[PDB]
Amino acid sequence: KDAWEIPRESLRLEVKLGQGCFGEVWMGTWNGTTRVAIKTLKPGTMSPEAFLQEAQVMKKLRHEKLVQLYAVVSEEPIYIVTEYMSKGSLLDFLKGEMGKYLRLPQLVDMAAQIASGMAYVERMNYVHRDLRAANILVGENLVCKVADFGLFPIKWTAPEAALYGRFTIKSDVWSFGILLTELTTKGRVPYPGMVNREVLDQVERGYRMPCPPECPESLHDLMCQCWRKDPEERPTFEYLQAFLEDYFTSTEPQYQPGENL
Ligand SMILES: Cc1ccc(C(=O)Nc2ccc(CN3CCN(C)CC3)c(C(F)(F)F)c2)cc1C#Cc1cnc2cccnn12
Repeated sequence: KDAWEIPRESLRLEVKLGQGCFGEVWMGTWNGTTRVAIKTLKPGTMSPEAFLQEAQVMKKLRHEKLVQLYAVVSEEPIYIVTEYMSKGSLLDFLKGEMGKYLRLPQLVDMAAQIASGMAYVERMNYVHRDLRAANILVGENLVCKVADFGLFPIKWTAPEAALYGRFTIKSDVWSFGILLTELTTKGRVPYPGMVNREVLDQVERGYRMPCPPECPESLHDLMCQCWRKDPEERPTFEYLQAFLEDYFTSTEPQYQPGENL
């Protein structure tokens, strides 16, 4: 009883892309013609009402840089159907064969797209809560879109959120600064060689990751703005998006390619 509802026979599940405690992610086909991604809910693993709230949120969000809901099968077994992003998660994309060809212009453009999606989240007064490369999807032509797979990522979380539960758009901005290090290191785990307990105490003392090799200091300066201790002093996503879009003209006009960035 909804315009999003589709018949069960119009959806075909072709390849299992992921497993979870609550369900699976598949690639499949909708209406025989449209390639789609599909989230399933294991019967009895979580409240159907609880699972379907995801779909209710996605019905209200529509932006070119956010993975787009296409369809729902809303009675058990429940299915949530979205557009398909052919290159998979940004984390895997960076770690895999393509990583060797990505240089700073592609990585900054990817960051600018993610910032645009998060600027929409910001305009709509939502909060992501788990922004990191594992929750970004990549398509043809290096298109990047914000997603949420419901995946503790202390290393990506702002200290006021990790310590006190203060999750806001500004703690997402912190996470975006961490995501900038994942881009510029081709997907490495942040704070290399530190465990969670060291990270939280180190960051509280004022430690911040140093500038990654071959990364311009001006982009590390941007990371450090995202990691300001006071959340209201961090930049908006609107600002981050504009900075990254304009980066190679306004900020690094004499960038030259290196071996890795
Ligand atoms: C099937 C599916 C279902 C749902 C979602 C999904 O991301 N839902 C989502 C739910 C909430 C929010 C925002 N809230 C976050 C929390 N926050 C507290 C409130 C706001 C957002 C967001 F994108 F806006 F962030 C997204 C993605 C997929 C996929 C897929 C897929 C597509 N191509 C490929 C290729 C390879 C592997 N997977 N894959």
